[PDB]
Amino acid sequence: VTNLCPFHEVFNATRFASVYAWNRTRISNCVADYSVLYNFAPFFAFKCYGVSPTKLNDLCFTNVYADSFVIKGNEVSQIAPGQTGNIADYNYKLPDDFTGCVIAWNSNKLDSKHSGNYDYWYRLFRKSKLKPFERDISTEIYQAGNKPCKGKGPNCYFPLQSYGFRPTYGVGHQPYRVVVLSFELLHAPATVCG
Amino acid sequence: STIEEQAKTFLDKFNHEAEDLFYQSSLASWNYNTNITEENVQNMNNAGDKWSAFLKEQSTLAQMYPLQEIQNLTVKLQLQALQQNGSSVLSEDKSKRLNTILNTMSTIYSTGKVCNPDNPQECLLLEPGLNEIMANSLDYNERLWAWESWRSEVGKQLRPLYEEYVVLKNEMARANHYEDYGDYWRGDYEVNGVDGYDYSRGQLIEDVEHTFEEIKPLYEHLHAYVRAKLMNAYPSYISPIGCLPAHLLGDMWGRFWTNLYSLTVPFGQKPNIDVTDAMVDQAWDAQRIFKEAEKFFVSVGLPNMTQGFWENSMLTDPGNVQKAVCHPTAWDLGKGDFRILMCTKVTMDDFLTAHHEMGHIQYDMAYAAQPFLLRNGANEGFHEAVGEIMSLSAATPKHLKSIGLLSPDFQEDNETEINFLLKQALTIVGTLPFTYMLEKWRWMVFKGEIPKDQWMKKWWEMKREIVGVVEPVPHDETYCDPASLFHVSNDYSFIRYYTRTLYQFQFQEALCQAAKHEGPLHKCDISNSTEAGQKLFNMLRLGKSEPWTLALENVVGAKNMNVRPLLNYFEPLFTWLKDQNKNSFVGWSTDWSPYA
Ligand SMILES: *[C@@H]1O[C@H](CO)[C@@H](O[C@@H]2O[C@H](CO)[C@@H](O[C@@H]3O[C@H](CO[C@H]4O[C@H](CO)[C@@H](O)[C@H](O)[C@@H]4O)[C@@H](O)[C@H](O[C@H]4O[C@H](CO)[C@@H](O)[C@H](O)[C@@H]4O)[C@@H]3O)[C@H](O)[C@H]2NC(C)=O)[C@H](O)[C@H]1NC(C)=O
Ligand SMILES: *[C@@H]1O[C@H](CO)[C@@H](O[C@@H]2O[C@H](CO)[C@@H](O[C@@H]3O[C@H](CO)[C@@H](O)[C@H](O)[C@@H]3O)[C@H](O)[C@H]2NC(C)=O)[C@H](O)[C@H]1NC(C)=O
Ligand SMILES: *[C@@H]1O[C@H](CO)[C@@H](O[C@@H]2O[C@H](CO)[C@@H](O)[C@H](O)[C@H]2NC(C)=O)[C@H](O)[C@H]1NC(C)=O
Ligand SMILES: *[C@@H]1O[C@H](CO)[C@@H](O[C@@H]2O[C@H](CO)[C@@H](O)[C@H](O)[C@H]2NC(C)=O)[C@H](O)[C@H]1NC(C)=O
Ligand SMILES: *[C@@H]1O[C@H](CO)[C@@H](O)[C@H](O)[C@H]1NC(C)=O
Ligand SMILES: *[C@@H]1O[C@H](CO)[C@@H](O)[C@H](O)[C@H]1NC(C)=O
Ligand SMILES: *[C@@H]1O[C@H](CO)[C@@H](O)[C@H](O)[C@H]1NC(C)=O
Ligand SMILES: *[C@@H]1O[C@H](CO)[C@@H](O)[C@H](O)[C@H]1NC(C)=O
Repeated sequence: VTNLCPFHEVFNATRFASVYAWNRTRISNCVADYSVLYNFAPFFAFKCYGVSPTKLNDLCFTNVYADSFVIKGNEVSQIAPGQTGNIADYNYKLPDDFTGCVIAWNSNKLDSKHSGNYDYWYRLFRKSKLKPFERDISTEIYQAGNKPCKGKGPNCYFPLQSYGFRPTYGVGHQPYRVVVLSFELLHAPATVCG
Repeated sequence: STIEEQAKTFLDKFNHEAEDLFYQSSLASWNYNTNITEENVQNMNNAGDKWSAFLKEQSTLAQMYPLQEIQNLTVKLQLQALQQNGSSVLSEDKSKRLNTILNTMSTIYSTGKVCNPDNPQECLLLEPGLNEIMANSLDYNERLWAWESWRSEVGKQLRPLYEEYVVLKNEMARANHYEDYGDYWRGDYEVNGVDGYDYSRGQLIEDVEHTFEEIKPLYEHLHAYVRAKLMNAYPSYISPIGCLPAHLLGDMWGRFWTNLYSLTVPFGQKPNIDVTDAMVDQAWDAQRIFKEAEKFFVSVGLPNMTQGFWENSMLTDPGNVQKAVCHPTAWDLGKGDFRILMCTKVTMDDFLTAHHEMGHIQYDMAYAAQPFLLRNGANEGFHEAVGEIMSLSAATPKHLKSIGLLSPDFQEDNETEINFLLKQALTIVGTLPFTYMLEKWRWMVFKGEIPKDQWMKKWWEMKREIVGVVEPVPHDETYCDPASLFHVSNDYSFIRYYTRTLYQFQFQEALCQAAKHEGPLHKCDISNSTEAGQKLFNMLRLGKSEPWTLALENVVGAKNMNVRPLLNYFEPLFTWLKDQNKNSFVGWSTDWSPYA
């Protein structure tokens, strides 16, 4: 036991990222221990699809990707393979044969302001659905009419719509922090387990 | 691409913006209501102005999509609601004049007071002392003086204001496509575009009249009974066959006959069902009352309250410098926020009021999934009936015995049931003719069939015709009697109560039948049954998406109002009243007048 994979940086990072511009991390060439995840607060959802949660230390991989963002409480069910919805097909799409685990826990105390937290945005309009593991950052005036826009106005909207968080909101609208781990095989030495 | 999608995108954006703005406004209003300070008033005014302006510009933008190219039958309702409730057509000067008139009327009504004769030091107000004097004082002259003084002091000032107000309202309504402002109110029940469920504005009036024709006997019998009892109280003044004087109805206007229970009790020897002493002995408090109400609501299968409800709601009077209004209200601030405001005492009335408010809260919580513009009751009467049936079913001896407040040795018989039925009838049955007459007169004056110089005349004629009440002192056209009422002066519709009074009984009979209860209807409890709760929840979750006729058919299997459940409920009292009125004349003659 020499090198420990950093799981104290993905989790416990003060501020996360907007869902429409989610963050990606690469973990490799270290001994990964999954017992540190259970040291946190109870999780709203702990679902593992491709592998059993208990047998995570018996098989291992070559690369592990950690994706983190913040969404509403009732949109957690949309982070799953074969799901349809706004946030599912416009911001973050998962393949049907996805193998990994999804973590989500309440973060009301850290991501709420009395005046309002307007520092989280999500995409509301798009011309076409998103391919799996694709991101879109360009912000152009979305057109919904035959006439060209040439500026924001009627029938032409700003694609991004902002959240607003207050501590007095009920559960189901309060912020939730989500971490998605991914595993894969490829023709290369694994070197990531322990 | 097409008009429908262009409208759908706009609706999608409006749905997310309006929720945040409405939440800000509601939070400001709540913060002011629970805590009265000048800064709270300023914040409330700012939030209201922002919300009104935003609705104005959104309604202005909504005109781009014509309504004849949409067949989805759900987007159309949202667009129609936006256009209806955000449009302005009058000129700026006329709008300013109307706002000034409304504010002047509200201020005059709120600050109205009467000063004691030969004692200018003390001037009585309406809420603190006038209502108490009307309810409790047994002096004929004192009651007559208070009635006449209030009518003169709040009617003479508001008559020209009401004339200008009705002229402006008729002008605004005719500016729109409606015939007049009364049509504008009656349009709330209009349903179009669905086969087998269409409802026109002109139908409603007929329905109302028909229902009244089916309820005239019972009421008049009750009226006769009360008259006899009042003849036993004041022997000289009341004519044997004349109409009752207006100032002896137990309140200012005669809306309710509840205050007459003490004088007209059928059997005073029998003990009354009271649980205040039992609650005091068992050391109850507000939290226990609300927990019991929550348990009752759980017993039918409906979901119970959230943590935020308990943490944020206030259930006791703060006291000290903290001043707040103690009128019980149910707040739906949005974004999953529900609260109740009520200054609670350890009394049976508060025990029932807790259930009444939790019913409203449950109905608000039911349709949270619907779009923003459809999160409302089917019409203006469904919400009231849904709130009232819960209090209807929670005041039965069986429920109290199950809870444990009532002694198990208590038993029911003839006189207890008769007293309970008369107590309920003095509150429910009495207000229907008053409400019907007021709405009919207001519709007539909006139509223009009554010229101004005859207004009061016609009004008093109807008082002698329908309600059977005669004025104590003749009044000329200088007075404005109807404007004294709170709803009349503050521009509120007055037909929701009439529809609620029937919807509640229809719902109660349907739910009791679903629970397979046996026996008299007035002794029915649905605490443990789940089929009734399931049917009620199925109705509640709809929201405004479906027409009210379809929801009523889904619940009770009928497409219109019916008075049969009410008569079935009140039949045991009706038979006793018919038996008792054998030696008393039934009916009144309008020719008799107290002032010769
Ligand atoms: C479209 O625009 C219209 C305005 O034209 C909006 O209509 C309002 O709708 C609401 C909800 O239906 C109405 O609210 C109701 O007001 C009644 C009037 O009460 C007055 O008097 C009491 C004192 O007696 C005051 O406390 C109160 O503040 C009012 O000044 C209330 O009596 C009603 O309360 C009922 O429900 C509560 C629970 O919510 C129960 O606890 C009560 O016991 C009671 O059963 C109710 O609050 C409001 O009056 C309407 N406005 C007008 C001008 O009529 C629409 O909302 C809007 N549509 C939108 C925005 O979509
Ligand atoms: C009138 O327009 C409304 C608004 O679009 C239509 O409601 C829509 O109905 C479809 C099909 O029932 C809904 O699609 C569903 O989406 C969920 C994901 O949210 C998915 O899991 C389901 O399998 C289904 O595909 C759609 O959400 C719904 N729209 C809204 C805003 O709720 C309605 O069908 C239209 N009616 C007519 C007669 O055209
Ligand atoms: C009731 O309202 C008053 C004023 O509207 C509140 O007093 C303010 O409280 C905030 C935070 O507590 C202070 O920042 C302000 O300076 C106070 N204003 C004044 C004029 O003193 C009061 O806190 C409210 N009551 C409660 C229980 O919150
Ligand atoms: C609904 O269910 C409750 C729960 O069993 C019943 O409450 C019982 O009531 C009887 C009196 O009839 C008491 O002797 C029991 O102790 C109560 N049990 C509990 C657990 O509180 C209630 O009676 C039922 N409703 C009706 C109408 O019978
Ligand atoms: C992150 O962890 C550090 C130390 O482990 C702690 O001091 C800090 O409060 C944590 N912050 C959050 C948001 O969990
Ligand atoms: C994304 O992750 C990188 C790598 O840790 C970090 O430097 C950056 O601050 C993150 N950005 C956001 C918006 O979280
Ligand atoms: C009622 O509230 C309690 C909390 O005291 C909760 O445990 C219970 O699940 C709620 N009822 C239902 C039907 O969920
Ligand atoms: C009183 O109850 C008895 C029960 O035997 C019944 O015969 C009688 O008609 C009742 N009388 C009244 C006035 O309710």
